[PDB]
This record gives sequence, C-alpha cells and structure tokens, in this order.
Amino acid sequence: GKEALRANIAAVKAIEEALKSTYGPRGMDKMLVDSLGDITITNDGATILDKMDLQHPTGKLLVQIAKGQTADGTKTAVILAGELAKKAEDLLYKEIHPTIIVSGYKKAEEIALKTIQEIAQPVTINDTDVLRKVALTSLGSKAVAGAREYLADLVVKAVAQVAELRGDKWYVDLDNVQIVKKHGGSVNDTQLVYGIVVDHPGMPKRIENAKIALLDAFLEEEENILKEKVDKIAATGANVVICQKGIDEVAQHYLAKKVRRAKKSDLEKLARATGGRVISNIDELTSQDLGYAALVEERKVGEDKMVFVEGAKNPKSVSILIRGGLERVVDETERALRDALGTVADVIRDGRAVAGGGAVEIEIAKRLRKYAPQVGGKEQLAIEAYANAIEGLIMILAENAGLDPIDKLMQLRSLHENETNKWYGLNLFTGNPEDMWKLGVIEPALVKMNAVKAATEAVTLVLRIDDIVAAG
Amino acid sequence: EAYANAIEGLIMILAENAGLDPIDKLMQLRSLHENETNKWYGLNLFTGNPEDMWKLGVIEPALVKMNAVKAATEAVTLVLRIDDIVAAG
Amino acid sequence: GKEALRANIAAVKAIEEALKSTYGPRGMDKMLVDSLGDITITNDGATILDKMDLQHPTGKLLVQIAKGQTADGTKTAVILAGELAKKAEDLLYKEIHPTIIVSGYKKAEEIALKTIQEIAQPVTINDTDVLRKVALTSLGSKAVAGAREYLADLVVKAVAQVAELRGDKWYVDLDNVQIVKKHGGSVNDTQ
Amino acid sequence: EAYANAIEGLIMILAENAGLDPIDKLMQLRSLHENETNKWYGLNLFTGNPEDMWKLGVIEPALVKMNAVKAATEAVTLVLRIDDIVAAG
Amino acid sequence: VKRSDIEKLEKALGARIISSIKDATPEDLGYAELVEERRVGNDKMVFIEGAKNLKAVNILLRGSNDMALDEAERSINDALHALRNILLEPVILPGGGAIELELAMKLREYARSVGGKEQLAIEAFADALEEIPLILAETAGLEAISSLMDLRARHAKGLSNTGVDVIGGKIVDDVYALNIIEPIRVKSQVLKSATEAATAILKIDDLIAAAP
Amino acid sequence: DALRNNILAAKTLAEMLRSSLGPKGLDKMLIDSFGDVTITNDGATIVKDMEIQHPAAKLLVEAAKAQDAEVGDGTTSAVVLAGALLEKAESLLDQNIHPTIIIEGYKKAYNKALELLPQLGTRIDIKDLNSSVARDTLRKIA
Ligand SMILES: Nc1ncnc2c1ncn2[C@@H]1O[C@H](COP(=O)(O)OP(=O)(O)O)[C@@H](O)[C@H]1O
Repeated sequence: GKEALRANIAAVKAIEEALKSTYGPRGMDKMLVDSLGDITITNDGATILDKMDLQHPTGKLLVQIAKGQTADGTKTAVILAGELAKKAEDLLYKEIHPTIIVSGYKKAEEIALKTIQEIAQPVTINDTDVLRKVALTSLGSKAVAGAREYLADLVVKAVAQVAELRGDKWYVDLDNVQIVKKHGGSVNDTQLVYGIVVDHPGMPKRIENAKIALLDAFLEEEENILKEKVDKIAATGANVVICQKGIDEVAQHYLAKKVRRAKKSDLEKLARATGGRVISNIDELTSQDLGYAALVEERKVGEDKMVFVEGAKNPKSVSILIRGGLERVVDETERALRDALGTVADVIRDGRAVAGGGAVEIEIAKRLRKYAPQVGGKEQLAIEAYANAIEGLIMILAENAGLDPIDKLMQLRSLHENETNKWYGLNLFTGNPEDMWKLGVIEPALVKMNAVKAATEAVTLVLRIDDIVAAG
Repeated sequence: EAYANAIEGLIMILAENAGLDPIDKLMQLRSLHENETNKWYGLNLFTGNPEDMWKLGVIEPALVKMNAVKAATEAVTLVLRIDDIVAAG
Repeated sequence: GKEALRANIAAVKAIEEALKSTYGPRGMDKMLVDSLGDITITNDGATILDKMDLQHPTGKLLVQIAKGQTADGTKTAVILAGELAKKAEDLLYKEIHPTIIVSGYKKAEEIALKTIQEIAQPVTINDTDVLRKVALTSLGSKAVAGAREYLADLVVKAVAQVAELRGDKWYVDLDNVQIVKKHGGSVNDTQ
Repeated sequence: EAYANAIEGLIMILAENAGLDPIDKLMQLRSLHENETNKWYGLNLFTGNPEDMWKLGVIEPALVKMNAVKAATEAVTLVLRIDDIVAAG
Repeated sequence: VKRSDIEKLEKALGARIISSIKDATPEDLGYAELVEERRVGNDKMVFIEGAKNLKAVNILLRGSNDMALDEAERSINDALHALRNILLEPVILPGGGAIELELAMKLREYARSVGGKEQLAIEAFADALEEIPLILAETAGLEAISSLMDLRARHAKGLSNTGVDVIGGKIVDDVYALNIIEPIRVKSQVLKSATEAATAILKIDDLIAAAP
Repeated sequence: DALRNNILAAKTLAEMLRSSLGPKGLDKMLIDSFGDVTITNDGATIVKDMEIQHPAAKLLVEAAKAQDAEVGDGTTSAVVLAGALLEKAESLLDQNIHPTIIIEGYKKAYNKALELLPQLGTRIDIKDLNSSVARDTLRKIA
C-alpha cells in the first residue's frame, strides 16, 4: 500500500516544512491564525505544533511523538524526521522494502547515540558558565527584548534552588517553578521570588508562620449552609485560605472576620511548596492539610495586586515574574524561559553537554559513513541516507541564516577530518565555521539524543504502517 | 551613481556565470579596492575568491574596455533620446 | 489618494447637479419621491437637501456644512462649492498640490469678503422699501399663488414687531415667530 | 483665478435657469462692470438683458452672500484636505 | 462661591469648611501668602497667591468666544506637552528632516566600514530616513526629488542644520534659525519603535492556520 | 511571498499616513460605524480609532500605539518610517538577500543612529529663567 505510505511521508514533510524555517538561532517567526481572526506570532516550535491546525492522523501522531519523553528539541526531532522521511522516500523509489530501511535507520540510530555518548563533554552544576551558555543558546533568536545575559542569570539562579542531591544525581524537581507575567516596562523588570506567586479589605496580609488552606471547592438556608462551611474551615486554624471555585462575597466577609485564585496549576505548586495538600470537600478538612508558609504576603505589580507566598517550607521552591510591553514579547519570553529551564535542567540532571552549530551532526554523519560499509548492502544505503538526513539539519540551519548550505556543509565536513575540530560548527552571524564551544554554543547531550531517538521512532512508525483503517 | 551600479552589474553577472554569489564578491572587491595597491584585484572564478588579476594573466586591451563603454553609452543614449517610432517612405 | 478625493469631488458635483436648476428667481422645481411612493414637489433647496436621499459621507457633510452659521443661501453655498470643486479638479489635473489650491481659495475668500464688505450698501430698519424688496427677492420663483406684495407686507410687519434695541443692534429674536397653516381660499387669506 | 471663474459659474447657471445664453450675458455683465458706476448691474432674467438690479428691487443681505462664500470655501477646502476615508470604531 | 469651588480651596488652603462658627477653632483656619483684588480686563477679581500646597498654577483664560477659548486652551496644552518633551531630555535636534539626512550621511559613512550584504542593509536604512525629508517637503508641494538632492548638496557641503520649512514651503540652510526644533526623546523612540516594527514584519516567514 | 504580502500590507497602510505628515499633513476621515464621523491628520487618533484589516498592518498599528504610549508627539513619523524601511527591504529581497541579514543590518544601523543622535544634538541651557536663555529656547520651541 504505497499510496497510503506516500501520504504519511507527505504529511511528515508538510510538518517539517511547517517548522523548518523556525530552526536555528536565527529562526524566523510564524504567524498563527485562529479561525476567530485572532493571531499568535511565534518562533517556538512546540507552541506552533500546539496551536497549529493539524490535518493528518500521522501528523497529529508525529506531533504527539516529538512531544514525549524539555520544551525545545521538538524542532530538531520534527525536522530530522522530515529529512529522514524524504531520504527514505528517495530510498523507496529504489524498490527497497521498508523493513530494510527501518533496520538501517535503527542501526544508524544506535551508532548516532554511541557517537553522542562518545563525544559528550561531562559537566557539573558548578560549571555555571556552561549553564549560562546553554541557557543563552536557546534564548538566541527568541526575539526577546534584551536582558539575555540577565534572563540567563535568572535561569541559572532558578535551577540552582530547585536541586537537591540524594545520591549521584540531583533531583531537579522542575515542576516547582511557578511562571506568571504582567505588562509594563521591559524584561529587565523580570524577577525571581523564592516562594510561589499568584496573579474586600479582606484578611490580614503579612502572616508569619502561616497555615494555608488549599481547597479546590431558601436563600437563608443557603446562607446558613455557606456560613457553616466557612466556620468549618475557621475551626481548623487556617491563616490564609485559597480556593478555585467562586466564593460568595459573604464568605469573604466571614473569612475577613475570621482569594479564589483562578488556576489549579498554581494551587498545585502551592501544595508542592507549602507542604500542605488540596481537599475536594471541606467536610474532610483537617489541620494537617494546611500548608506552612513562613512569611506570606501581598505586593503591588505596577498595574495590579499580586499574591506572594514567601518562606515556603520546602527548599525547592521558586517563582518568576515576567515583564514587558506587548503580548508577543511576554509570551515569547515565557516560552523562551521554559525552553531555557528545560535545557539547563537536562544538562544538570544528565551531566553532559555538546556543541551546537551542527558539530555533533556532521560528527554523527562522519561516523555513520565509516560504519555503513561494515554492514550489509541495502542497510548500508539506509545508514548513508540517515547520515545525509542528519546533514540536512546543518544545511537548513545554514539556510535560515541567509548562507549557502552546501558550501558550509562541505567546509565543516572538511574541517571535521581532524580529531581536533570535533566541536567546530557554523557561526551564523559571522558566516564562517568556528569552534562552537568557545562561543558558548552548548546544548545538552540528552536533548540531541532524545531528538534523534524520537525522530527515528517517528519515521520508523511512518514506514511500518502500510495502510490506514477506520474502526469502531 | 546609476551608471556606476550598471557597471558593477557586469561584475555581478560575471560572478553569476561562474556559479558564485554576486553580491558577496562585489562587496569583497569593493572592500579590497579601497586600497590604492589593489587596483588590479578582480574575481578568480575557478578559485571563487578575489585575486590580483594581473599576475594570473587576466589582461585585456584598454581600448576594448573604452570602446565597450563608449558604444554602450551611445546605444543607451540613443534609446533614451528617441521618443517615438514612425513609419516613413 | 486621488481615488478617494475624486469621489468626494464627484459627490459635491452630484449635489451641485441636484440643486443646480433650482437656483435663481426662475428656478425650476424638483420632485422628491419617498420610498413609500409619497412625493414632495419643491423649489427650496434646504427642503430638498433635507428630504433628499443622501448617499456619500462627504455629501451628508456638505449638506451639514451648507446648513450652518437663514434658510436660503444654502442654494448658493452648495452650487458655489460645486463650481469650486470642478475648477479645483481642473487645477488638480495640472498636478497642483491641494494645500496650494486651498491656500489660494482662502486668499480668494478673503478678497471676496473684502469685496462684499466694500460694495455693501448700509441700510436701516426704516428703509422699508429695501425690506420689501429683499423679501420679494427670495419670494420670486416660489410658485406661490400671488399676494407677493402682501406676503412681503406681512413679513415686513412681522420682523418689525420682533425687534428691540438694547444698544447698536436690534435683537431680532426670530425664534418668536409661530407658523401654522390651513386649507381654504388662497394666500390672500393669510394673516 | 479659478475661484473667480467658479464664482462666475453662478451667474452662468443663473442665466441657464432663465432660458438665456450664459456666456453672452456673462460677457455683457463683465463688459458693463468695467465702469465704477455699474457696480450694481445684474441680469434681468425676464427681460433677458442686463440692468441695474438695485432699482428693480433685486436686493439681498450682504451677510447671506458672505456666509454662502464662507461656507462654500470651507466645504471645498474640507473636500480637498481629506486624503482618504477610513472606517473606525 | 460654588461648592465645587470651596471644596477645592479648603484642601490646598489647609482649612476646613466650618459648619458652625460657634464651634469653630483655629484648626479650621487656613492661610495664604498674598490675596489681591486685581483688575482683569475691567473685571475685578480676587487673586490668591502661594498658599500652602501650591500644586498647580491657575490660568484665567479670557476667551471672547468659545472657539478662541478652546483654541487658546489647545495651544497652551500643545505648547506645554512639547516643551515638556524637550525639557525631559534637554537636547534639541534640527527638525524639517535635517537630522534624518545627517544621520543618513553618517550611516552611509558607517555602512562603508561594514562589509557583506549588511553594507547594503544599513545603506537601505539610510535611504529610508531620507524619505522623511522627501515626504515632508512633498506635503509643501515641492518636487519630491530635486528637493532631496538640493538638500544632500547643501548638507554634505554645509551645516547639518539644513532642512525643510513646510510652513513657508522652502528649503532652509539652517532650520534652527527658522525655529524648527525636534526633541531627542521623541526621535529616539520613533526610531526605536519604527525599527522594531519593520523588523518584526521582516522576521515573519509565513502564515499558518491555527485552532483557537 | 507571504512575507511580501505582509510587507505590502504594512506598506499600503503606511502609504495612507504618508500624506498626513508634518504641518501640511492632509486630513483623514474616520467613519464611526455607529453612524458618526471624526476627521484628523493625527496619527494617534487615526491609528487608534480605525478598524484595521490585515494582521501585519494590525501589528504596525500595535507598534504605532506603543509609540504613542511612550510619548505623544511622534506617531505617524514612526509609521511612515516603518513603511519606508519595509519598502527599502523589499528591494533588497529582490537582490536575493535573506530577511535575517536585512534585520541585523537594520539593527546595527539603528544602534549606530541611536548612538549618533546625541552626537548631532544641540544641548541647551536650563539654568534658571533669570537669564532669559531658557526663554529664548522656550520661545523658539513655542
Ligand atoms: N549561537 C549558536 N550558534 C550556532 N548554532 C546554534 C546557536 N544556538 C543554537 N544553535 C543551533 O540551533 C539548533 C536548535 O535550534 P532551535 O531548536 O530552533 O532553537 P532552540 O535551541 O531555542 O530550541 C541546534 O541544532 C544548535 O546547533
């Protein structure tokens, strides 16, 4: 059923083309258009793939795959899978059975992962320059309005807190990072807080050693019931009370005499940080479900009130306030910062880093070409094709910078004949090849490995499927 | 100025016919010709890079260049001077 | 954006053409047709511009302008503006920037007002023949059924009452004039 | 000058609405108004010939004329000042 | 006096509206440096000067007509805003498009010392600035071309203050002499936002259909 | 191509406010869809109240609105300029120059100009009104 396969390959190629030009540290932006008419301008690939109007099953699948295990790297996986698909197509026209191409690609994947594992430069949490570089790596091309060397600082400072070593590996519980945003000034007004932050005259403000009530949950009778509900909570010794559902202002008065938030993604991290737990029904509420916060308080953002939970019990607590002008700015800042956090977190947790600019890529290709003749006939071609498909990334990376792809590919290929140039990659601003390690173009080995892995998996899935059937 | 650009067009096309990037090489040569001592530097098409064209034996008669310029100028001015075309007898 | 300007000029020219033939003391009448089918035959330009089916923004604007500060004179303003627009068009074809034409027209306006101020013959409330003449002036071409020299009398008599002098100028509070109508006989029964 | 012509247009149209030849009467009045002593002469539409409009009781308020001129000028300048039309909210 | 007036007065004057004098006290007593019955266009008025929290300076705007009134108010407002803008950053620039031309010259000079395709990108930034003199003169009905070359001539061979007087509709050798001045605070911001805009437009590759 | 469309959108928008520049800035007539109108040569008013069509143009509007927000005087001047930059960019695109290059070039040019602004600026004297130096300056700017 070639007719069903070609459509899959076309879908993959379509998504590649969708995310292609976004790639690199000079990646152009895409303009997403909602059917409403509203729009979203962005560089980040994950966001695109999220808001993107997915058509094909294989497409939605591919997206589902590229996002699996770390926000970034998706870009790489997608484009790589696209290249592999195209080269697979080229191989298919030569009447080569898919089960051969798959096997070849698998071998190539193994050799690739060996290659990355071999090249990788071990790093530690102490090598902060590396962390900074890795942070700054993804931050390039984000169109963030400056403060890259400051946002990177915030990242490096952020990951440092959320880290504790039980044994050999620090348990960087990334999920403890709260992220909010507001307008005004610029991203220089961005700032960290140790505790979680959340965007009537009410209850008191500065609570020291605060117990925090975390709760997701004829008229006269209802009043009695509601007051009963409030008193129940009051009888547990709760300093500050948090909710998600709408609270009757009468209960606000009551409690004031004793916020409703909006999102549970905050209440989550609040429960994480404070040490308390959420309750579905206040009838079950106790005094141990209350979270401990050593110095809770509230502060004014230039245009708005904002809640601060400082002095949270848990050591691994952290939040960041984002600031800027337009929505696109603060959003791109958010997503970029997420990417940074991801990359750095993976660097820390894994403890290995490599050079960008496509050094690892041309190295992997270089290796594959050597290993290719050592196996059978038809597989060798698949492996070679795999290598080429990898080089495609360098080429596209060159394209997105306004450079001639082939020339730079050949240059790097020529340079990587020396053992001592295994870090050399493409300086896109300069235009010439350079040692990407000194320029702080560093990325987590785990990201590269995962990208390769997921792309391979995706393409093999594309090739393994012979036909598409409607079921029930 | 337009005349100058039109002249540079020749270098650009010359770069094109060799499978090179026109603008880059133009800019390169332009940058090189800021020095009095590089007044011979031109484009090595096989090499791909700018080089002193005199040592490489890329030499041509001045009269040819002059005549080319002259005739081209004459042609274009003729094109511009003519306002309309009329059938006569 | 000539394309947007020409449309304006065309609108003004259209309204001019609408009110053109109504002009003068022999001005023809226009027949207004409501979508209901009902009609209104009239010479008065203001009335036309009121009941008229206005299309263009610049049009409605022009009407809004011609009626601002005195019912009559609107005719003149409209048609004049039309002529000025046409001649402006003629000037525009000669590649002359509007800000020049405007300035020129402004100067011309100043000189015009100087001219009218210069020519003008001072008159008083006592020169009743003048009042009668001025009354009769606009009354011509109205297709009113006679009694022009009587309606003019009523006018002259009317304005006389509504007039009191605080200082240099009589405060003719025109808004004190009630106007009603009924059928029967002719306009000689007006009173 | 165009302004002046545009003003004369009124006399012409006034002649038209009376079933008279516009240009001839315009020229006549123009010729007559070379004399300081004919500054009142206008067009008798019923008679068909130019005559002193003051004796015939063809009198109007200066303020009306002034206002007409003023408003027309304002209108046309407004028409000319506006470059494009835009839909707002 | 009106309630709205007295209410304004008491807070500045540091006084309090006494409901009853029997219960009054010097606590409710206000103070001002000077008070004077002054003549203002044959209309006597009580003036109060420098009292407590001076806050704003009060203008009595005598308009013979609502038009001239609102016109004067408008004028004062605009003047104040502009003077504020220049005062915030005490550096003036030669308006009438002069500074744009100067920048263009300097930016071409600067573009020369950069190579590659970027030499053409900067030069193209300069060619854009020069559209302001071009357009700005064109509004005055001057030829969009000859004016610009005349400017270039006067500029490259003369003072940087050579610009365009749109009011008078003529090219001026020195625009400071014609009192054509532009604040730097505005200009830099204009430059900034313009660059940001054009950038953001150029940076967008293509459009993609999305889901709300 | 889509880029060129965006460029054309922003450009075509800028073309309109080209005439509304400076003292002799021609008028623009805004039709309030409620059945009302307001005319002006003001960038802020126009850009604000107008209901823009194309996204790119809307983004340019956004930029202009920011430009107004930061300071009131110059708004149109920014839009016309942006349009000019894009118009000059589309000529370089025809030179087959990748957008990112143009972008960096424009960034550098902007930074240099920004640096040059004060260099070419004439600083003034604000040392009191006793002297009347400030008055002369204030008179000129007035
Ligand atoms: N400063 C840089 N110089 C050269 N290449 C870079 C640089 N920064 C990132 N890259 C390359 O970009 C690729 C990743 O790009 P992309 O996924 O689009 O952005 P992000 O890293 O933010 O996810 C990597 O393959 C890496 O080699």
